Amino acid sequence: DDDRTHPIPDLTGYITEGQIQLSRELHRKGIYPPIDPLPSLSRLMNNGVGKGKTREDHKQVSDQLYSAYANGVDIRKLVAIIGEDALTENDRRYLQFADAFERFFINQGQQNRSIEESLQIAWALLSMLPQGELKRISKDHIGKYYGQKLEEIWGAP
Amino acid sequence: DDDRTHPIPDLTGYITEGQIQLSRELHRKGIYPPIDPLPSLSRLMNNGVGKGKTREDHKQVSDQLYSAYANGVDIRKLVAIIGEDALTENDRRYLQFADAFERFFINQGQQNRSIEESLQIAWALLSMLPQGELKRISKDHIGKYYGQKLEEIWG
Amino acid sequence: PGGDMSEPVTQSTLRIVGAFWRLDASLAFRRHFPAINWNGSYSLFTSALDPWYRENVAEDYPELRDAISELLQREAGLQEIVQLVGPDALQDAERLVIEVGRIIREDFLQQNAYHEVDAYCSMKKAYGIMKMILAFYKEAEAAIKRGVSIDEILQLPVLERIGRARYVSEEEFPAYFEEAMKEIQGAFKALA
Amino acid sequence: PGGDMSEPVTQSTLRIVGAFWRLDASLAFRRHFPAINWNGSYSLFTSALDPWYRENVAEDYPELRDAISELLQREAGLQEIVQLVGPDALQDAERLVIEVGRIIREDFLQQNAYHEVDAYCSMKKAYGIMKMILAFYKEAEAAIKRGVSIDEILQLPVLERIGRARYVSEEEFPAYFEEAMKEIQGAFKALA
Amino acid sequence: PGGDMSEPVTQSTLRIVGAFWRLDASLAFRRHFPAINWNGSYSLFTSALDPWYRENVAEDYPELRDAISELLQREAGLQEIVQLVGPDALQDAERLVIEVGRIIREDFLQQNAYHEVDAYCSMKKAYGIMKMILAFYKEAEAAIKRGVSIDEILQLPVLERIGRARYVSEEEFPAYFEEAMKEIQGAFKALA
Amino acid sequence: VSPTRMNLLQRRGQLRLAQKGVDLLKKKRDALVAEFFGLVREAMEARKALDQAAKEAYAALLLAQAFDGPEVVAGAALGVPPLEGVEAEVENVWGSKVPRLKATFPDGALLSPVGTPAYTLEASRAFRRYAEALIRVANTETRLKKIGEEIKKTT
Amino acid sequence: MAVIADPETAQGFRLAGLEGYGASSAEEAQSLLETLVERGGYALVAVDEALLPDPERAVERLMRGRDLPVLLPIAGLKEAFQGHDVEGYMRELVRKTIGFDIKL
Repeated sequence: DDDRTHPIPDLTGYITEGQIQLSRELHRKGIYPPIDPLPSLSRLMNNGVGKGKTREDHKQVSDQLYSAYANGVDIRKLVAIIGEDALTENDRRYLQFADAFERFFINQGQQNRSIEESLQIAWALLSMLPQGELKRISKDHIGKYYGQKLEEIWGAP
Repeated sequence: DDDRTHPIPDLTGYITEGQIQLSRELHRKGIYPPIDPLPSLSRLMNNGVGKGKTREDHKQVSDQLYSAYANGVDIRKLVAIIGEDALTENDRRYLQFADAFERFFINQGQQNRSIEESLQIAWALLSMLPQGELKRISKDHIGKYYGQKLEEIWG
Repeated sequence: PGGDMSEPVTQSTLRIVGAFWRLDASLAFRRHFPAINWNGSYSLFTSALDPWYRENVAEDYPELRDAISELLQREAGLQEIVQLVGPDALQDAERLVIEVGRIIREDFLQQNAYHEVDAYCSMKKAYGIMKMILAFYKEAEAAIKRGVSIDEILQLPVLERIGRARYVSEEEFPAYFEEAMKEIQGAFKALA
Repeated sequence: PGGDMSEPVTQSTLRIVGAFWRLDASLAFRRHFPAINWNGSYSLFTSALDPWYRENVAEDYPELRDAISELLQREAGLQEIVQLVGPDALQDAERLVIEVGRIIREDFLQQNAYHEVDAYCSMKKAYGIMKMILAFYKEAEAAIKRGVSIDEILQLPVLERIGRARYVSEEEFPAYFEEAMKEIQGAFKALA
Repeated sequence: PGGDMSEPVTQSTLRIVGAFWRLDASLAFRRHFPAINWNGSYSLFTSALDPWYRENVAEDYPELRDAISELLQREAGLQEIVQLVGPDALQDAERLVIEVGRIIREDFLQQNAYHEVDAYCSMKKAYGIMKMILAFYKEAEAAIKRGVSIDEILQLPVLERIGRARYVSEEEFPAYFEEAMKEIQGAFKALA
Repeated sequence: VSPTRMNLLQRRGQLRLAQKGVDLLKKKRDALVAEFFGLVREAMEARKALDQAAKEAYAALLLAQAFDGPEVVAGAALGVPPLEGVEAEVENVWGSKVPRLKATFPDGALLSPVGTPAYTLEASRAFRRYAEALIRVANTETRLKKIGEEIKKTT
Repeated sequence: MAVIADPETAQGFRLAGLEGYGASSAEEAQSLLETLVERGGYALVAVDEALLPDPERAVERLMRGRDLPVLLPIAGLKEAFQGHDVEGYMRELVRKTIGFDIKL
């Protein structure tokens, strides 16, 4: 009954190493797959990322995406009361980041994306945020990957 | 403990063809009989009413009364949060309709009303609402019965 | 028993059926029928029937259905704020969503099984009603950004034209639809 | 057990008894004894005792009792408003209703079982107390129309006369009653 | 199971244990380690341990610990100020205690277990750091009644002496402590 | 409330909604405080400009009253027509409607085309500029009051 | 608009076309102010700060449901030639509004 305290979900969390939670609201909006990044968690993630495997900027990019999406989600609810004109510039950029994130990153459809393509799209989405607000990423990676436009996936969603 | 989900009322509702449910809140206000219209139901109502049996406008008037009373009861919950002075002009009409409905239609005492007098009172209560908001009533009956003022019956 | 959906029979049936049509007592109290709970219902045959719908109804019918579902989801999202601060605290762009959701709920979803005409509805009539509702919503959304207050829009006579399209007979619907689509454009160009 | 009124012993008892005197822990905490909840209690013998009341105490006793019950109901209705909107938001009539309800609650309903005089109360003494309270309410609602501020009415010395009335002995009560019936009119006549 | 300490095991544990170190993930989100909620934690061994503390650590250790706890408590009582009014708008006497609370939270209640010398801290070192912080606080307060710009106090070089006291080695700490003891006095006498 | 599992889940959903509403109202209060702390600065600047206007207008009036004589000053006062050129148009702020004071202030409709009195005309000019600053002070202060009331209502 | 002040400088206000009045003390001030709140037409009233620091609460019994006439205090002669703490006045506004008395 969507009850996370039910015994089958309860005892599974005591033996397993995280969970991936599908969202009904994302499914009703037409987004596939409806994977909601906020309550999902992988506990062994830090052991399989970092230099020597995948790419060296994986963990910081993931943390930055999580924080920015968390900000944009509540800015989206604040807009419905106080109006869009009452926001600052940064809040509007966060709102647009959340919209573009849900439009392009989560909603991949039936595409088979490699890790490099996913990281490229992630860095393209972070480029919409201004430089210097990316607190969780060091300057070395920002000076190497920041700046690419979204046109690679924007031209064909 | 006024519980509708108790097994005895639950199975009685599953077996029988409707129910008449009394309300304690209406009893505390002094209204007799304290029949609560929203939880009440009659399954065989469609067989015994209509043209050639009681009158041609019975069912639509009943439906419109149900919808308007539900809207008034819903507005009563918004008033407890925002206060009745912050309402719009439209919602105050529904609130006053609900109050007049409870004080005049349900409350009748020991008198024996006929069906025609009950329909006359119901049409007098519907006249306080705008003519364009009677969505569930056809215009033929609206052009025939609308406009009667409640003070003509109790005055 | 008592409307408890955690019953063993209800839970066992949930795991094998393809469609689930949950009913609500609160909608039946206010005489809103068929009283299907939109939030708790689902269907798993939607994606497989699209090749039939495209050939037999219209090419853009699934897009209209998805747009209607998106509007209903957005309206369901806003209702948590309406309970918190009242309906008047919302902006006009959100009040438009609320009123369009109310129009959809009271016109498209509601159906009378004992009425002489409304008891049966073909697919093309529902498609026409959906098209009319979406055209009205698009015109109203365009009108708000131009500067018209929402209190002007929801008093137009075309609301009664939309709201009583249920009772139009099947053989008379194509003329009514073509009149209403012209009336929408005729009414929405005179605001500002 | 634990003040739960849904346990089987209470429910089996309520189906046969003709009177139900419900007690409240909230009134017992604030030392408002006898702590009878006047909203949840009921009695089914009220209508059959009226001919006895009309012969043995007064012909207008049921009307006075109904007026007091109506005042208590209005006071309970306003108590939902005052707590979260603020007592100052009420108009003069509503503040007067609140204060008269407080006077009724503290001066008439309350009774001390250990006092040498207040432990027993006759019917005519209670009848005089209701007459005093309703005469005061009528005079106050008449004087509000003259523009007098409410807090000036709460500073009237006749309030203490009503407050100390229940401590007067049974033999001395009729002399006190006439003096109150003169002072209530006199104070409000001299009051602006 | 969900952070609720109302489960049976937690009550059964709380009844018998002498200490209770409540952790919190909110301080881990800010990467403040050890992430111990100092408002919900408690210990019952403090009263019986100070005859050891004031004989083997320092005579002023207990009173210094209570002063540090009072300083921590005073910062927590100003949260309903900062969550409404902006932090920079506060008075000097309140901005000072907010800054000293931040200094406590970042330079005393924070520890690195992977560092060469910061992983283990002795009682003499901790006593020296607490004396250093209180020597800063008293002189800043006295300068506040003397009357200076608060921003100049927040810029003085003794802040580096406060922060860098963690990473000094155990055997070379006392020289650093004496140097900082003379340095804070020399710096605050140099201030106007 | 009948104790069932579905009702328990419904109550927990309501608790979640209440917590999220509390957080959202906190954010709204933050925005209102952000507006208020700048509106107060603008109002302070307007008040301290009005003070200088008062200084110079009072100096001009005091000097003109003695040198020229109160008789001719009064005669000019009856000579000057009275003005009611203020229209209370209403401004919308944060879901509420507040009045905004707009002054007509016509030129050339007044008497004394040339300064036949020596110093009365300058005093008239100074007091007219005084009124022109006073309307601004009132305009900012009423908005400050309404924003404060909204802050109190939210908290 | 209307404005009440010392009788020495009401002539300055009628010199600019305003409806200036002169008041000698607090009782004359509040009676006259009630006279300006009873009739309609004027949208703003100014009162000497040294006479009545609270021009709205002194009449608040009469406009519990309307707010068209703006009531506002202004500095008189005694403040104009030597200055007064407008910063203290605005701190007092913050006092009544927020309730915390914080500012730097």
